Amino acid sequence: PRGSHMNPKRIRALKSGKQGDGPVVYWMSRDQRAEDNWALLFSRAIAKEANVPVVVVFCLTDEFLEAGIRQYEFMLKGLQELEVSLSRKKIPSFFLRGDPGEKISRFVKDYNAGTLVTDFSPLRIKNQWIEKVISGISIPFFEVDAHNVVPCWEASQKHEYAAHTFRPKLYALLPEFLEEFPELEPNSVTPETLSDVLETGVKALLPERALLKNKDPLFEPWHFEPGEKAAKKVMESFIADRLDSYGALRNDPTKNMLSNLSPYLHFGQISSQRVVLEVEKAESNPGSKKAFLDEILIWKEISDNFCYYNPGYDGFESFPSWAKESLNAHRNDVRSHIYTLEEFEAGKTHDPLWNASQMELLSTGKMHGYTRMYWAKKILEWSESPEKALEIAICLNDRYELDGRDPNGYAGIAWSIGGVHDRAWGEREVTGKIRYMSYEGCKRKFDVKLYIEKYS
DNA sequence: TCGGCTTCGCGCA
DNA sequence: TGCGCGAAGCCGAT
Ligand SMILES: Cc1cc2nc3c(=O)[nH]c(=O)nc-3n(C[C@H](O)[C@H](O)[C@H](O)COP(=O)(O)OP(=O)(O)OC[C@H]3O[C@@H](n4cnc5c(N)ncnc54)[C@H](O)[C@@H]3O)c2cc1C
Repeated sequence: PRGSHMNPKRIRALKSGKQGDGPVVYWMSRDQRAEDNWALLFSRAIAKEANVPVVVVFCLTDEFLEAGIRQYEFMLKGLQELEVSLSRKKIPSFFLRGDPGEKISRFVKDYNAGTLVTDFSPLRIKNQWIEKVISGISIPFFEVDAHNVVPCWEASQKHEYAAHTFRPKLYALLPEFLEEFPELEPNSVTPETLSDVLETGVKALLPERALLKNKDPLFEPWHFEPGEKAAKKVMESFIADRLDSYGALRNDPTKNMLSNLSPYLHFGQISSQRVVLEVEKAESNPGSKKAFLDEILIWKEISDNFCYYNPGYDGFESFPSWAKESLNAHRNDVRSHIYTLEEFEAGKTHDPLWNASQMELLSTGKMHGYTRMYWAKKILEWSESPEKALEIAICLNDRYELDGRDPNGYAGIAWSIGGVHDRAWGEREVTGKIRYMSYEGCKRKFDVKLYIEKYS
């Protein structure tokens, strides 16, 4: 569909049809940004070829009721900033409320749209909406991967067992799919309040707020400023100050040596391709660049691969055969501790290290990457069943992580509990052959006491 | 039919 | 802290 700096492998057709004489509609769901967005860039190119304007539509669903105010405010503030950014480029943005399968189909007919484009997400609920829209529209429907550097359907045609099998496939396609982004051209032709939906949503989620003993909210909203501009500042400071020591200190939660980009990456407020572009050009420690590029390229995009080819990604069925046989054999082992969902959520376990990891999650909304493995693994050790641990870990991860409800969350929890993208280890009680992590193992790798005291 | 597995624990400089 | 080894099942290059 036209374009010079435009790889057609990034786009794929979801429904054929006659191209109408109306504007091109970019159904924005996962990549909530204006810059470095192929889906918006593909939409603009199609609109330019048909001499029609491009418009952006965003449907706010009832899914926010399953999470907290921390995610709702982070997303909505960025949407307000994005609204002004698209206005400066003469691109109007429409915000609907309701079921996307019903609202997008009504919007496509009332607005007389000619072409429908959306960004890619391997989540189950995104696929259900697409099927409902396909059955309710008669215009062409395209789908652009704006979240991965190499399109998810292109990087592999099957579920990848581990990273060392997916790594050569991804890095071979980098010289083709790693490139600069063209500027978003403004519109030539021109043709609900987000402040009201913020107040309405906040009031709804107020009774479910995480509070301390004295009714004070646990969440500290100053650690991450939401928005496209604020995302770029974080990436700049990571390259300048932290990328040099990332390789040595990534597994030390006492040092803030991570990139902190996951909240922005999840909501799409910054493109992972942009970060990789800048990281590649940066002159820093060769070991740290390789370690960082491995996380944001290999392990990020294999989480999309995991969820795209396994629709039961959030279930015990998705675990490999050896892990399922190992976890089943130990179902009758006596657990040294059994905690309920309520006890885990309030950080009332016997392990001060686990409790502190939970307190980082409750208060900041971003648990450290190393402690997240220890966090989910201990849930498996102190729960009734592998199913209950998966359910509890997914519940606490989506409710409280800013980067939650993400394919990284499900694949990461799958790695911790079911050994997805991992291998077998020493046979143990309860967890079987799943990789084990101990408090004493953390003590020799980082100052565990300093971490505990920072979060009570 | 081997070789090596993100993110392991453990003994030893 | 940094390093080598143990302990485990399997993909994939042949
Ligand atoms: C049990 C568990 C739950 C997690 N929950 C989430 C989640 O809800 N949402 C989320 O985005 N990530 C989650 N992570 C993945 C990973 O821990 C986060 O990407 C990271 O901790 C966020 O901090 P950062 O962006 O500064 O990390 P960095 O070290 O700076 O990583 C750079 C980027 O690489 C990607 N990445 C890094 N580590 C991983 C990983 N292990 N798996 C997949 N991608 C990775 C992310 O996009 C991340 O932003 C989870 C991991 C585990 C083990």
